[PDB]
Amino acid sequence: PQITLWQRPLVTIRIGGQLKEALLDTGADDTVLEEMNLPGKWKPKMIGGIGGFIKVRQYDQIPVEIAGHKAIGTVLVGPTPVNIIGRNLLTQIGATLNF
Amino acid sequence: PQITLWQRPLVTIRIGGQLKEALLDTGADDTVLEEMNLPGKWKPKMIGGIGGFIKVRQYDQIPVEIAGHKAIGTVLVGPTPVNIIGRNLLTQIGATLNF
Amino acid sequence: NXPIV
Repeated sequence: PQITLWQRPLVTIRIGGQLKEALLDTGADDTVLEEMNLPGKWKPKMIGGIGGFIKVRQYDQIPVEIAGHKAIGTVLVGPTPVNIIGRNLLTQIGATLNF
Repeated sequence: PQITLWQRPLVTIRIGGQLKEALLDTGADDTVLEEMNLPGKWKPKMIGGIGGFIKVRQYDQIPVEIAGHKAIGTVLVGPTPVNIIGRNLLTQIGATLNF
Repeated sequence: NXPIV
């Protein structure tokens, strides 16, 4: 579909059987979801942005459905205020910026 | 143009007569640039990112040319790891997300 | 405002 930017680009995603609301972010190198207990082995890591860095758990090869579109990749879980879908997953669903 | 997301969507912008590189950021409500001097008065403001809150200087009604397209809006100047063009200016140039 | 680097 085509999403205007008058409002935050929030969409419904599905991960770990759960349905969620996440922001489509072209400015995020990675996908970061708010605290959740996913079964699986993870590796610790740090990501930063405005304000500094936060510690997150890295999970690989997680199936994620973005608005009916399937994708699979690395998901970071941590103390983020919003669920964010980054480029690693947007490239998989063919998302482009147009103007 | 149509920009894919295999790489950070960085484009050249012109502001205050200067040329800069900035990230087209759908996950940012605001436009935040690394510290620079812009003409006109500014007001202290605070904004939040992934790592927390920072103090910024707010400049209103600043003309900015993004890849040739003109926009005139609020620009925040502060300690950001990268210059970002947020939704406040992306809507003026008619940027949309498509997949 | 989320870069996420």
